Amino acid sequence: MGPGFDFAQAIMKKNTVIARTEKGEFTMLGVYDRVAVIPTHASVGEIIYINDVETRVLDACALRDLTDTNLEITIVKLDRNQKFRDIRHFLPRCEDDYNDAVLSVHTSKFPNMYIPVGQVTNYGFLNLGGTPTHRILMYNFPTRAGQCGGVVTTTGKVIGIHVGGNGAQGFAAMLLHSYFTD
Ligand SMILES: O=C(c1cn[nH]c1)N1CCCC1
Repeated sequence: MGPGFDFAQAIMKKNTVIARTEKGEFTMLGVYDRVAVIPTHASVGEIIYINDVETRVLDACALRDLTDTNLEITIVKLDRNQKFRDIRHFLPRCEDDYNDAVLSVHTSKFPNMYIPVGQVTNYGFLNLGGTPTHRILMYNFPTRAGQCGGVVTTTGKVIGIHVGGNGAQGFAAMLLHSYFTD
């Protein structure tokens, strides 16, 4: 509808796949080469389905901060025959608050879904499903089951992936440039 949705659409059309684990179907953001991200609660194993194709997980990693606190981001390297467009230059370098964000989802259940969630707070600490979690972004939209892994963007920035909600608010794990240095 506007330049927010334009940038979100550009990310969804080239940098997302549908990831299936034993814990369900997730939006999965591809970042560069064969490297993607997913919520740690997806419980990635040795094998994952990518757009309904059986794919070996060459490597995977559940990120924690230097206080050894959950970040709820898993970085996955896929045994896939094709690279993602490199979008690392759209990742923020520091923790921040944002205005006018869009949460975008693409699954079997929720194809081509875009939600204007408005103002994003650097919330910090959240007890997420009973797990102490750091670097949480908060937005005042009543998000629901099926949106986890959803991509949170502003015009020109990919800032996080959706990892939970409480019925009134939605929560995203930050994406930082420093997670994907090579
Ligand atoms: O930490 C990383 C990573 C992030 N950006 N590049 C590589 N990985 C661990 C699982 C496979 C990739």
